[PDB]
Amino acid sequence: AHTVKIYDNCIGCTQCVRACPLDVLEMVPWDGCKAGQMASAPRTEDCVGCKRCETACPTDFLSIRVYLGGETTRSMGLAY
Amino acid sequence: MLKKGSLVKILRPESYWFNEVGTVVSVETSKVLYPVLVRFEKVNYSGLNSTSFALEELQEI
Amino acid sequence: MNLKKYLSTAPVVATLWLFLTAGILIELNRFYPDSLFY
Amino acid sequence: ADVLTTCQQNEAFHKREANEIRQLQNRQSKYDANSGGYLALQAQIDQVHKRFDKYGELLCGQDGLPHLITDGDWRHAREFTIPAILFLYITGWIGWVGRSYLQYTKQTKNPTEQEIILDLPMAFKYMLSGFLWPLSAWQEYRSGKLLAKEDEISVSPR
Amino acid sequence: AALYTHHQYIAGLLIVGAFAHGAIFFIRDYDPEQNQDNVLARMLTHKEAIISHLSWVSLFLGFHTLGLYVHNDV
Amino acid sequence: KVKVVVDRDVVATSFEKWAKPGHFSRSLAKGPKTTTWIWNLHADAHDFDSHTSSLEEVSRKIFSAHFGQLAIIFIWLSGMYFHGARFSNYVAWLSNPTGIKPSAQVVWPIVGQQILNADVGGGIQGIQITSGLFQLWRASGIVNELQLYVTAIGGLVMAGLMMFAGWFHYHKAAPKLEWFQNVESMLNHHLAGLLGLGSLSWAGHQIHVSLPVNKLLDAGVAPSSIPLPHEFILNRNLMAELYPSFQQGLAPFFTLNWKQYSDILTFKGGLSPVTGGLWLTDVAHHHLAIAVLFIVAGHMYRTNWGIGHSMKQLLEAHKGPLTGEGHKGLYEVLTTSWHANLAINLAMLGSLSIIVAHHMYSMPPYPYLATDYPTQLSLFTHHMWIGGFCIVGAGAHAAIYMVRDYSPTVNYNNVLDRMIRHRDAIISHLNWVCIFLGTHSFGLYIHNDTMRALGRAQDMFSDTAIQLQPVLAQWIQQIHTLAPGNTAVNALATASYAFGADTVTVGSKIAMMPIKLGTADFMVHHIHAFTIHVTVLILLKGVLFARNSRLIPDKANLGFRFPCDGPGRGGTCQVSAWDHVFLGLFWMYNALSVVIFHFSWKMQSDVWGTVSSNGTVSHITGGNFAQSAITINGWLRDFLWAQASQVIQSYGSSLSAYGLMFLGAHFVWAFSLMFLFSGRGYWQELIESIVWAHNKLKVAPSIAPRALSITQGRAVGVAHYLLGGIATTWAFFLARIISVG
Amino acid sequence: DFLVHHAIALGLHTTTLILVKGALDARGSKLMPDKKDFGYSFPCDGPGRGGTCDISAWDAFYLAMFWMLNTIG
Amino acid sequence: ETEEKYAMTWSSNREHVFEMPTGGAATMNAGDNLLYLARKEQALALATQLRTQFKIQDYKIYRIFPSGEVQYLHPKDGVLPYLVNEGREQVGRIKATIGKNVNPAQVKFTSKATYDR
Ligand code: CLA
Ligand code: CLA
Ligand code: CLA
Ligand code: CLA
Ligand code: CLA
Ligand SMILES: CC1=C(/C=C/C(C)=C/C=C/C(C)=C\C=C\C=C(C)\C=C\C=C(C)\C=C\C2=C(C)C[C@@H](O)CC2(C)C)C(C)(C)C[C@H](O)C1
Ligand SMILES: CC1=C(/C=C/C(C)=C/C=C/C(C)=C/C=C/C=C(C)/C=C/C=C(C)/C=C/C2=C(C)CCCC2(C)C)C(C)(C)CCC1
Ligand SMILES: CC1=C(C/C=C(\C)CCC[C@H](C)CCC[C@H](C)CCCC(C)C)C(=O)c2ccccc2C1=O
Ligand code: SF4
Ligand code: SF4
Repeated sequence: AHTVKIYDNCIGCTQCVRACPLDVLEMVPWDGCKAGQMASAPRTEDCVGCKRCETACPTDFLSIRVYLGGETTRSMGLAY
Repeated sequence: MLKKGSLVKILRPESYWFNEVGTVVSVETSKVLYPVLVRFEKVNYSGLNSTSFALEELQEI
Repeated sequence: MNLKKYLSTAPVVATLWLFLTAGILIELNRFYPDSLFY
Repeated sequence: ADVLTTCQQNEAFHKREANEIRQLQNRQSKYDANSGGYLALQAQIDQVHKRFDKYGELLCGQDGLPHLITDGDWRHAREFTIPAILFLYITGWIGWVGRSYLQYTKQTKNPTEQEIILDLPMAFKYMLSGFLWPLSAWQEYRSGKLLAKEDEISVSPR
Repeated sequence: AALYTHHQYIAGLLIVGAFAHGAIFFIRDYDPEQNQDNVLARMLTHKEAIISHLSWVSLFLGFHTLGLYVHNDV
Repeated sequence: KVKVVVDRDVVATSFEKWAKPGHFSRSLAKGPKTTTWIWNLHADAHDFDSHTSSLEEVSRKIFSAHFGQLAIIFIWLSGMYFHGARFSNYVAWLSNPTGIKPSAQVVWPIVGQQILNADVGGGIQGIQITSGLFQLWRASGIVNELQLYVTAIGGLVMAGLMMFAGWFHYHKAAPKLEWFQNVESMLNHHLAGLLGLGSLSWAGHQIHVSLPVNKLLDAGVAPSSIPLPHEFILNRNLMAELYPSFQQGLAPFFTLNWKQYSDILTFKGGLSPVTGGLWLTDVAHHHLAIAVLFIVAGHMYRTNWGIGHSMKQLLEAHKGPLTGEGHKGLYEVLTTSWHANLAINLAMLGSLSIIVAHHMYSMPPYPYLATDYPTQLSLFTHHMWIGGFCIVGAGAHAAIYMVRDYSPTVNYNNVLDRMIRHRDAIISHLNWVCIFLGTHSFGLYIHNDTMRALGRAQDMFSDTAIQLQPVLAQWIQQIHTLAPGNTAVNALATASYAFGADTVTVGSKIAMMPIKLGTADFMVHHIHAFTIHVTVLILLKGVLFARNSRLIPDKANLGFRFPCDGPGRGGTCQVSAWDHVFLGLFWMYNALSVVIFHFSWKMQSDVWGTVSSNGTVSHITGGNFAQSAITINGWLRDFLWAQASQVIQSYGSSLSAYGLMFLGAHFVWAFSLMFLFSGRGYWQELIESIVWAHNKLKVAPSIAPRALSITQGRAVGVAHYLLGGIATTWAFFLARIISVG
Repeated sequence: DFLVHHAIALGLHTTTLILVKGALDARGSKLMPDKKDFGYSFPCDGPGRGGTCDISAWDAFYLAMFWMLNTIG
Repeated sequence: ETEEKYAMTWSSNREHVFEMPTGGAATMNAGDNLLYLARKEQALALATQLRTQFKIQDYKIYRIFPSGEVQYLHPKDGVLPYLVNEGREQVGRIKATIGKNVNPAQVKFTSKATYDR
């Protein structure tokens, strides 16, 4: 599976979660930023590693990071 | 002591603007991890010109 | 004034400057042909 | 030196002159004296003579072609040294006035707009001020205005 | 001809490999903390100076070598 | 129902927006922060349906832009006529068509480039032209420079009028959407008005000007001594001397005694033994027959008077039990999408350019074209390339339709929907056919190379070993040879001497003769079948999977043109429809390169050449095609290596520009590989170090330097690949054929 | 011999440029400041931040091979 | 069958024409709808379409295992993932920024990654 990590500079903009075509990510309550919420990656077993989440992340550098890992039927996006 | 308009030098190495001078837009009063929003003239590789920093990552220039 | 702003656009000034440059070099080679040294 | 001789005294060089005239005359033979074809080919024949006479003073290889010396020897200054100095004067001018204009644009309200839509009066001002660029550049260097400080330039993590 | 060509292609493969393992070294084995302010760390410190000057000499050689050949061809 | 409706003074004529680069785009109007903006400005300038959501505003830009294109074409044509008038040996060439080389470009004496002013004859020195303009102008009856000058001036006036009309129909009188959607009216006018009256009015020129001028030229009258065209119209006795039917006037036309015009309107077939061109009395009659067909055809579609067909009713009627709702929706598709129309129109115009290439070499329509081998080779090759580019474009716009304009509601169980619903069956079968064709076409060459290299000539696919006779093509040649007096009873000769019958010579040079098809011809035809099927695979796959695949289920949302959807799913580089077009271009280049090489070699080997007084044909490459063109080594050695001799030996001659362009084109081709093989990540990182050096000297630009986009890298790559590859062949071909032809 | 030696110098310097840039940017760049976390060889970092094809130090090896072959040529 | 399948259920008031993620026009029933899809991404791509075009919010995506197990996937908590919801525990958080990640040298011949603090 791929590894998806959320770093503390997340501003809780929700753009990564909206961008994810596999529903890997969700917004969770968090006091660390003014938005009152942080990206979370609970379903990385479904992550294809498309990095649409990183493309969407406005922080410099990225608050969400995708480390491509061991390939599976799911991660390779295979319908056979 | 940063406020809206203060000039700050960036100390965050992975920042597009490391060593550059930005302008403080706002300093968040509430206890947040990265409260200082800093704006730059140069856009980064995503075409954005602002991001939030901790006080330790800024030098008032 | 808008036409002058257009004529100040990168490609127009580049075209005109390189035309002028090319003209000078062409005309120097017309009048001083085969200059292999000073 | 047997490898290089003065082109004036080089038989291969004279042979090349003769060959180039002969080829032009072999073409000219198919035209009738007063014709444009004849006069055009005659013009080229006249310039062949003028060229080979001009290059006579150069050193020639055994190929009978002018070979340029670029080692700093003043006897060959006209071949490289003088053209080299002229090149650096012109391009130093281009670079200097370009830097001057670029520095002007960064003081304006929309610096990027002044890079794609030139302030022609300001461009002309800096372009006409390039003629003493080596002194201008020296004065900026001495005054600590030429170079940005290492502190102020963005770099990637090492 | 065979031997000159054979050995220059081997030499070429070897120097590309040398630099490949140089790059791999920097990712996998290089510890900045254990090389603080030494000659190796100082290379990374002015990498932009090194790359920009190699870019300059490459451009210079390319423009003038291609330039002179094309002058000669024309 | 069919009405003219325009909006007046819709756009003010102001330079304001000229001084605002990227005014047309909401994304670009704000101006540059990076160099990417400069490229984007140009990439997006004509993508009108990205600028605005209004189909009306898109339509009006298109109509006005079209006038811009015609204005430019008129400047170019005008140029060709003016260069003919002012800088050409055309007048001299008319008096010695076989001896003088056409020339209409003179270079200035500077840096020694006057070497390119070749000894072409006719009392000038200049570049030998291969456009066939002289043969066109001779067929048109042009005999003097005044006629060419006046055509050039006329061209500039048409260019001016096109510019006025483009300006006028955008700024002053812009037609409404409902004007443009009059497809029935448009087709009636374009069929009857453009093609019908074009052909009728041209037939008029031919009968009144071309025919009499060319009859006198072919008799050997001095072009200066020929009466000016208007004298044939004014003095009917002059015309009656040449074509006696002109005694009876127009009475035989209105009374249906049409056989009286047997002199001016013929069905001779074959070629003039004098000019090696089609009989102009055949061409005049062709154009009359076509004109009638088109004027009749353009009465098909209903406009304002009840009579005529609804194209909507026609499409919806063509419904069978195997194809669901059939052609339901396609009328809506083609009246609401410019891209859908551009897709069809490019496919057909491109395919037409290719048909023109084949018909024009084999039935040489212009006098002294057939034996001007440079022109024959140039015209075939040129029209092949234009055709290839247009067909790939059809793929691009078909796919743009699928991404931007396609709706499931319009295309519900219609032929388009049903195609998408078995795209897997379509692409799997076409994939298979490509592997079958590739193995059994290219494999025969590799088999042959292997057998010849192993000293096994008796084990080869060849005319002298294992024969692959194109028996169906051979059989069709026979039928076309037997046609005149038989299945074409009133035809005196074959449509083309390519099929059989006689060898036509003009002077000593072969105009046309039977093109015999053997094993080498069978093999190269299956290569063409192969390269076309693969190109179709790439472009069709692009269209049918433009909106989604099993890999990218939401591909339509990512758009027509996007680099990838990231390295996940194993890697999704070049999934976009745009990337299929990108790959399609290389295969089109591959396919057409082999077509024009097949043409060049076959014509030189087996057709073009000299016929002696004895009457023995000596071909340019002496029949080496049959035994050399059945191996790749034969193509490398007997074609590229042997025929490149002219271009590489061109230095110090008038053909030296071809030598230079041969190397220049190789350079540009190779340079392309830098863009195609690399990725912008490398380049953006390099630029960072270069930007550092500029920052150090306080000379870094405010418009931040960026590596080209991933897509632009590909666009630059394929553009330089094609420019380099095509220009290389151009220099090769022209140097070769101007020397040996 | 003068001209081709400058061709050889061009090839040595450019091949060196690619390989040295590869080595000195292997750990990270402004475009990918955490590149060392992805290792020597990886496809890219996706189409974000302008696009990142051939950003890995391995990709510099791949590009340098063309220049090495060209130069030895 | 041999591999995992995805069932997508939704309700519609009207018989909307929609685009299958496998290509081509379909008509959803004015009532309950059930599609079987090979990939979670196909189901979500259709769900995006249903939500954006037809304002259908009641879609449910399931994973069918070849064993016969049915796992409800989306929306996991009943609320869409981009709307912050109580009861969701953070997964994948790393403290500080990417800049604080260690060198591969420091983590060589260990289970740890550079981002493992
Ligand atoms: C004022 C403009 C200017 C100045 C002073 C410099 C200066 C420099 N460049 Mg840069 N460069 C420029 C423009 C400029 N450049 C532009 C427009 C480009 C994009 C093509 C580059 C691309 C570039 C690269 C890729 C590299 C350099 C490098 C360098 C450095 C080494 C010398 C060299 O290679 O120059 C020669 C530069 C070139 C051949 C590039 C083109 C130069 C253009 C044509 C000049 C444009 C002039 C401008 C339009 C004038 C307008 C002024 C007017 C409005 C008043 C030196 C700091 C090298 C370096 O980093 O060395 C350490 C290096 O590798 N430059
Ligand atoms: C013939 C093939 C070809 C050519 C000419 C180039 C040229 C270049 N490469 Mg590339 N490269 C190639 C193939 C080629 N490459 C291939 C197949 C690959 C593998 C993917 C690469 C991968 C590669 C990498 C990884 C790098 C290079 C770099 C370079 C630059 C090296 C320095 C130099 O020579 O500057 C002089 C420039 C040239 C010789 C280019 C041509 C300049 C022309 C002649 C000027 C034309 C002006 C003229 C007026 C015409 C204008 C046309 C008009 C339409 C506007 C140079 C731009 C390096 C670089 O950028 O260093 C700074 C670099 O890091 N290349
Ligand atoms: C004569 C004066 C004139 C003026 C002042 C205007 C003014 C305007 N036009 Mg109009 N228009 C005109 C004539 C004029 N037009 C003509 C003759 C036509 C028929 C082609 C049109 C058709 C037209 C269309 C379809 C549109 C406009 C639009 C506009 C607006 C934006 C234009 C812009 O940014 O262009 C600056 C662009 C150029 C200077 C490039 C022009 C390129 C020409 C046509 C072809 C170049 C030849 C060839 C390809 C060159 C190759 C060279 C080589 C180096 C490769 C602006 C209000 C646009 C708009 O959005 O209005 C609301 C719009 O969509 N115009
Ligand atoms: C007889 C009627 C007629 C004719 C001849 C044409 C001809 C043309 N139309 Mg069409 N058009 C017509 C009716 C006609 N249209 C009607 C009724 C509609 C609305 C239903 C349209 C809607 C339409 C659109 C939307 C477009 C066209 C376009 C075109 C051009 C296609 C490109 C081409 O083949 O250039 C061939 C070029 C020539 C033959 C040279 C120019 C010819 C000029 C325009 C005058 C021709 C007619 C005139 C009466 C001739 C007088 C003869 C003289 C001896 C007295 C072509 C000029 C396209 C275009 O390019 O527009 C600019 C385009 O986009 N037309
Ligand atoms: C010489 C260069 C070359 C070759 C051989 C190939 C081969 C192929 N391309 Mg590729 N292509 C190329 C260049 C090439 N391409 C380039 C430069 C590009 C970038 C533009 C592409 C981009 C591209 C695309 C986008 C597509 C292709 C496709 C194809 C396949 C076409 C179907 C086919 O004929 O398969 C059969 C194989 C051949 C004809 C090659 C040789 C066959 C030999 C002679 C016979 C069999 C030999 C035997 C089995 C060997 C046993 C020996 C072993 C035991 C040691 C074929 C595998 C298409 C495809 O996949 O179609 C289904 C496709 O869609 N190519
Ligand atoms: C001024 C200004 C500019 C500033 C550029 C500034 C910073 C340049 C920095 C240079 C660096 C720091 C070291 C330079 C090192 C100089 C080298 C080491 C040259 C050695 C000489 C050789 C060795 C010639 C030998 C020989 C000669 C003697 C005679 C020949 O015949 C034989 C050979 C064998 C060729 C710009 C860029 C903004 C543009 C603007 O436009 C003007
Ligand atoms: C002339 C002469 C002489 C002298 C000489 C000399 C002195 C030489 C030198 C030489 C040299 C001096 C050489 C050099 C070379 C080098 C090289 C070839 C390099 C390489 C490198 C690399 C590849 C690297 C890599 C890496 C990296 C990148 C980083 C990390 C680590 C490493 C290191 C691995 C004599 C007197 C004896 C004799 C006579 C003549
Ligand atoms: C070489 C290369 C580059 C580098 C090339 C770049 C950035 C383009 C070079 C820009 C040229 C030189 C034009 C810039 C000139 C300025 C407009 C200044 C003009 C000055 C006068 C002539 C007027 C990429 O960015 C790239 C991206 C993706 C895949 C492959 C590649 C690739 O192969
Ligand atoms: S896009 Fe980036 S900043 Fe926004 S919620 Fe996701 S990780 Fe946080
Ligand atoms: S290599 Fe380039 S095109 Fe391929 S997935 Fe990565 S970013 Fe996209």
